[PDB]
Amino acid sequence: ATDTGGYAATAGGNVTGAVSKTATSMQDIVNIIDAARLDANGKKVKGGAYPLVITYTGNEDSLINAAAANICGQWSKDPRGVEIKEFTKGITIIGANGSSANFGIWIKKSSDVVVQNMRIGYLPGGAKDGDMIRVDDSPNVWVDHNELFAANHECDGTPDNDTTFESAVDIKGASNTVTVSYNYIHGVKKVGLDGSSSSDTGRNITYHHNYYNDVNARLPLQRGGLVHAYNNLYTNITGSGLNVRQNGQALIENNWFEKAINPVTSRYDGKNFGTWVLKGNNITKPADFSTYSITWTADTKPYVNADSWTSTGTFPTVAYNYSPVSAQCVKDKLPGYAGVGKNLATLTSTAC
Ligand SMILES: [Ca+2]
Repeated sequence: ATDTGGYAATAGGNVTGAVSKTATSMQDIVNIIDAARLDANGKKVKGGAYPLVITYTGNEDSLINAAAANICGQWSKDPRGVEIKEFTKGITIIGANGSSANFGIWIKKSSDVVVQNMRIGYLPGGAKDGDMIRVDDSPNVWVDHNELFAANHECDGTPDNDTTFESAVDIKGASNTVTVSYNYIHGVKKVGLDGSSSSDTGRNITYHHNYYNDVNARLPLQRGGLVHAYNNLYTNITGSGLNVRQNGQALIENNWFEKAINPVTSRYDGKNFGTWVLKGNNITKPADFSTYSITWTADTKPYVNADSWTSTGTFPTVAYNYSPVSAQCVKDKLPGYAGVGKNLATLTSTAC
């Protein structure tokens, strides 16, 4: 089936007529996709020649580990990323248990793409768009069960004092439907955009069952459109959490926030504040802030914090099927279903 538990509906490359290939390294993936574009006669087929499932078995722990040992030397290096440009036959990049990458995945003008079981860390090229996962002009994409990490730190002397490391899962353009789920994102300062600018508004994104720890902000930095965030575990948010801007609407349901600063907010623009519908989270009222170490701060420009913890607008009926567990259950159970090596295990109320 194609149910992603969110706005995206895709099985990626795991469809009829698909071809399975094993990639032992980054270049192997690049080579496999290149070959997947040619027909029996060596001629290119628009959108790819057939559906593809690429199982990545490479391991770049030495690169990830060396980078972690000298984080400030990363931003000035060349960015590395497997581009998935104009491949629309259906593609899946799934890492084998034990695999790892010190490069990212850049989805662009493609559709029906799935990324699973990929452990991506401490990527080089923060000053040159060295993103872990990027979804650009690509609908029906499912970023599921990955481990995206770096250091939630900003070295000095970096371009715009904001480039030590790039994003975990940036989304932009006509990536009309995307589902980001069961990802273990940690040590990331700038987690993910949902629109690249004030003018890149829209899209319907679902963030569910993601485990965020020690992340500074952008969970996501939402610009217009709809965002349904359910069953996520947000801990140690050092800057801000969901930032709803350019009149976007968010449905924040059954999440667990703890040791978070500005967990739900609308800042940095000074106008066109977005809205949120709160329900079933561990925080039910402002009295729960102290309980879960929830803190709020101000901004130089007009802003709206959920310091009242009340819905500030509405949200259309969620189109897809989804069965969220309780907030307490995500707190208790999520850390073992999210990330790589959980065999793509999903948390159901049965396990609560
Ligand atoms: Ca980026």
